[PDB]
Amino acid sequence: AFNDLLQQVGGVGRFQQIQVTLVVLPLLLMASHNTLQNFTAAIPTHHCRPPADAEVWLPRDRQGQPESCLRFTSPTEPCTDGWIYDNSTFPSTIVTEWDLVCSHRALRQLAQSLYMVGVLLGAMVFGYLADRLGRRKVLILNYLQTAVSGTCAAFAPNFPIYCAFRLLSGMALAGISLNCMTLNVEWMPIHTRACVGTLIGYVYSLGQFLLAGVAYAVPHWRHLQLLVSAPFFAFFIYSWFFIESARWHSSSGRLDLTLRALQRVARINGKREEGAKLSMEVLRASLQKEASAMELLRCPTLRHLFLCLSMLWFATSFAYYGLVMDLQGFGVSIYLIQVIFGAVDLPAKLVGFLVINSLGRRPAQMAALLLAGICILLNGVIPQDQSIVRTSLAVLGKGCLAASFNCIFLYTGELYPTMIRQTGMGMGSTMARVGSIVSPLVSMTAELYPSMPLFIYGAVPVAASAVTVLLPETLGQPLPDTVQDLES
Ligand SMILES: COc1ccc(Cl)cc1C(=O)NCCc1ccc(S(=O)(=O)NC(=O)NC2CCCCC2)cc1
Repeated sequence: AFNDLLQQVGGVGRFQQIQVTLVVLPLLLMASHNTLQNFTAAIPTHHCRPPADAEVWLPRDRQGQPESCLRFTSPTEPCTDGWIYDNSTFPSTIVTEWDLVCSHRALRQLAQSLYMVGVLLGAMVFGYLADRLGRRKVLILNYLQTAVSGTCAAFAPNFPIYCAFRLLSGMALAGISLNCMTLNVEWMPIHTRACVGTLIGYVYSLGQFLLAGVAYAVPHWRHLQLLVSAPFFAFFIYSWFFIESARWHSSSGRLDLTLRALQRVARINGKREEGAKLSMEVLRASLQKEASAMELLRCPTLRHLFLCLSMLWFATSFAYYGLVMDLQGFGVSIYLIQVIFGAVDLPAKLVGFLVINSLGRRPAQMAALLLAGICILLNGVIPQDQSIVRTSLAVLGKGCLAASFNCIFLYTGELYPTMIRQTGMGMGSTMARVGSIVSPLVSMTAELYPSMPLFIYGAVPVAASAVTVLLPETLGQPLPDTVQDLES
């Protein structure tokens, strides 16, 4: 009867209208801190530095472009001396700093892979410790860490220090993402649980505009990192004024704290007359009513569903986080491609929302996934001579994958049974990050062929699109109460 208590104190009042906004505001930096290795680690055109013994010193080939490997040993030797990087559009990047060109090309992918590896451990550890210390405490620690370990990376004199600090920043950021929604959805009524779920998505989708503006505003990478990591201190200074969730207090066993929090929120809302009526006995009379992860194993009915759901999550995450990177090579500047990519998610979600309930849950998923897969696989045959279809197909694929993410979230939310839903959603989201981890890993094979990663990126969604035909349709049906009655 917690919902009735919320409607008694006022339900959706000023307390919510302040706290939800002030808790969702810092999510505008997710897009900036996630896809930063497009502006902070761009590769400009470079060539071998001739010896200081002096135009014709390099074996230029492929339409006269200077060659970056050899240096005409005699007026066929490795450089081992240095490179002359261009400074017309990219004054300084990571490759310009430690010379990760033509011999250590895979280290950019390695850094991205480590940054993504530092997301799984966060989502695990700080999700475990969120239900044992308190949402607000963990949020405060996350706010402190994202600024402490994020601003000192801009002064790293070596590569491993930068990698480790980025890993820790991702560790904090993974926890902030989960805890934000976990604390936000608790204070809202049951009838407004889906409205806030879509709110976070559009907040995330707006951060690409800020990234595009800021990157142009400051070209330097150290200053860019400092600026994108600084505001977390301001967000942290105020973060002591939040109110702990009442549901967690009630479930823990301490009802006095729940009572006090209810009175306090009543004072903020201005309904103290009902708070005074609220007492200990009525709470014990109204809330008197108030699953292992291995149960998925040794029970085929849930294992069969979980396997397919995890496969879909993995395929979607792999395709999405392989697509969004490597903006270079499209002919158009990365700055413009950023805003173009950020301008296609809104219509993707808008169209997908209608089609989940109009066409069907599974029809929409299969159509979107197949279209994205074929569109991406098509990109690997047309030559780079073109400059229009290359961008059109990429943006269409990105939007389609965003719509696929919007559809699968609701599909898994409404598919699983009631009691095991909380752990099933977490397990499904867990497999949505291994694909992101492995995305930079398979891009390292670009040395073998110049489009093999692109072919790999299109085969997985195409294969997964035919896998959705093995799940029941559940449109316009009651939520399955339990496993016993779960038959159709
Ligand atoms: C992965 O569960 C979601 C899927 C879609 C949306 Cl709307 C929200 C969530 C969500 O709240 N999960 C819990 C916490 C969370 C949030 C974001 C991320 S994320 O990985 O950094 N974001 C994305 O992948 N895509 C975004 C959203 C969809 C359009 C394109 C941009 C990872 C975890």
